[PDB]
Amino acid sequence: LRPKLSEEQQRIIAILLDAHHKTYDPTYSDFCQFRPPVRVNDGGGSVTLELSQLSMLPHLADLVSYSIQKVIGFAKMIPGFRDLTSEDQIVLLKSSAIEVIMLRSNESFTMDDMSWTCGNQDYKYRVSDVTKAGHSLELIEPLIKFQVGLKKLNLHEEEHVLLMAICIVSPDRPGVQDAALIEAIQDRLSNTLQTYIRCRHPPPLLYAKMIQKLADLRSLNEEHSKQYRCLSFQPECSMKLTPLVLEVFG
Ligand SMILES: CCC(CC)(c1ccc(CC[C@H](O)C(C)(C)C)c(C)c1)c1ccc(OC[C@@H](O)CCC(=O)O)c(C)c1
Repeated sequence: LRPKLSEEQQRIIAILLDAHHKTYDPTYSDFCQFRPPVRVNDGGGSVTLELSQLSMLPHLADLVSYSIQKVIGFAKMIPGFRDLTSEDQIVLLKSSAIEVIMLRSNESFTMDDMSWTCGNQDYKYRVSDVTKAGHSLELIEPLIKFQVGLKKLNLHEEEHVLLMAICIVSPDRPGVQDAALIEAIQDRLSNTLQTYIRCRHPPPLLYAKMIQKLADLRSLNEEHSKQYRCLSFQPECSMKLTPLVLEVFG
């Protein structure tokens, strides 16, 4: 059966598209405001050198912090998110932050060269930049695998916004209180997505592939958290971060 999108589901799609359009700048016009990228000699990707310099960390922390602000803005516009308690809203935002960042970064990701192209060459990010921020291959390899896999799905903007919203409003996050209300909000979103795929996505399993991407995001989140922990041990690392990054990850 291919039921039609209800007027409510059409309203949800319109709200989420409008939310993304208001919170995502496809021109990357604010990037010149961040602390500048620094790309030092590190041809070998030396762990000792990367930790001593953390050359790309001030820029990447400003980029992530900026992205988190946009995610907070987007989440506030998800139908039903404001009905949740502010304690639950915060638990959901903190727990999903890195996952939504990985999802939203897909829009600038390019399979042409496996980079995130954000305007000029200074804002063309690669694997080597994440290593320059003190991260290891245990995070980077699955991260690129994820970007390619997601890119290959060729999601409609409607599916992309629905996927980010479903990611945020997850009832299975540690510390949530009203899991039942969260699940009801997510089910409303999930039903919209499944109905949308069946009636709007032309052929040539997409919903199941999008659900697997959410499971892939949990693993990446766990790996990122382990790496953030190592990075936090580096003396004076907090100066290279932001108050928002320190709260979300620390
Ligand atoms: C450079 C790659 C990547 C990929 C997800 C990234 C960047 C940095 C890191 C280290 C993070 C560190 O562990 C800590 C927490 C700061 C300490 C990692 C692991 C991946 C990245 C690329 C582009 C990005 O955004 C482009 C657009 O979407 C931005 C506009 C908008 O979102 O609205 C963002 C957000 C991130």
